Amino acid sequence: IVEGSDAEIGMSPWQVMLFRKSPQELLCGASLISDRWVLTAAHCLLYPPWDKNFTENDLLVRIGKHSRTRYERNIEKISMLEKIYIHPRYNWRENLDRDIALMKLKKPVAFSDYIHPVCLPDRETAASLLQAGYKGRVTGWGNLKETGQPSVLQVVNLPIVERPVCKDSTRIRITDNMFCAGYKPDEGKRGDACEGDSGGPFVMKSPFNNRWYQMGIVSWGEGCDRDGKYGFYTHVFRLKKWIQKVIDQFGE
Amino acid sequence: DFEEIPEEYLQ
Amino acid sequence: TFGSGEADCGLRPLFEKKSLEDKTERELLESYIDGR
Ligand SMILES: N=C(N)c1ccc2[nH]c(Cc3nc4ccccc4[nH]3)nc2c1
Ligand code: NA
Ligand SMILES: [Zn+2]
Repeated sequence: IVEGSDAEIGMSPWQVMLFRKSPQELLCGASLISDRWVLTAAHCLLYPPWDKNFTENDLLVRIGKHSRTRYERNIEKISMLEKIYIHPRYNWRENLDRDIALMKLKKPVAFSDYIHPVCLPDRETAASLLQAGYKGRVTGWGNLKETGQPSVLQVVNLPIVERPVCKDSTRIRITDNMFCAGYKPDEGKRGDACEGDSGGPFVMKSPFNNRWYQMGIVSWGEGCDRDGKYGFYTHVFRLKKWIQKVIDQFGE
Repeated sequence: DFEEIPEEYLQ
Repeated sequence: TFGSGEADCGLRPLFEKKSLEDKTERELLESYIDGR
């Protein structure tokens, strides 16, 4: 996260860390939506241009963290994966359209003051909060500058941007399954997700029922916090029926 | 940079 | 897990559940043309 600040303890109890077994490194961020399912970005697991194709056996999920490199004994929980599900139409060949994946944990995790799931938005919440100008929050243990790793989880609140401005900031083809956020060069405020933050949550707090909803997943950007550019996120509501389907077809 | 995590999570 | 979440989803143990706010959530609610 670039130009973000340290989070507070228990601020994002749904933040998850995808951790590689060997070498032992942070791979991406992810979020906890139930006691058995984690949501992340599919390019964190599969990206053939760089020969990336992780399997169950290659990852570990760490829940309840704050510090990036420490094993927070008695606070965090480490789980193993049972199955990984990538959207069948995830497009890694062109624009990372439908960049979403679900992971089923080997065993249910127990909630605590540091572990609690986030809500997935329903048509109406999506309709009232995903408006240009409204701010969301992104968290992660990713890089602090384009080219610089934090010791604690970082947070930054960014405004959602109008689709035409999103489209006119890049040469990549934008689809309806994505949205962008960030400040205009003009607004004199900065911030962005960056390498290492991928897979994590973009959330908004409903002013109607006070709950936090995960509206997007950190997907891509061109550099980190460059002026005239924005970060793109998977549109979770637009891919929610897929989510429901694998969950009730394979578990809960 | 990562601290070691307990062996039982690798198996 | 599904629509609108889980049941107790989105309500943080250390904040909503104790009626405590974090330092920047105001910024968010204020951009939804002000909350409450
Ligand atoms: N500025 C942004 N909002 C931004 C977000 C996410 C991202 N992701 C990448 C490429 C990228 N994705 C990965 C995944 C796993 C290991 C390395 C890696 N590099 N660039 C960006 C940029
Ligand atoms: Na920018
Ligand atoms: Zn990424």
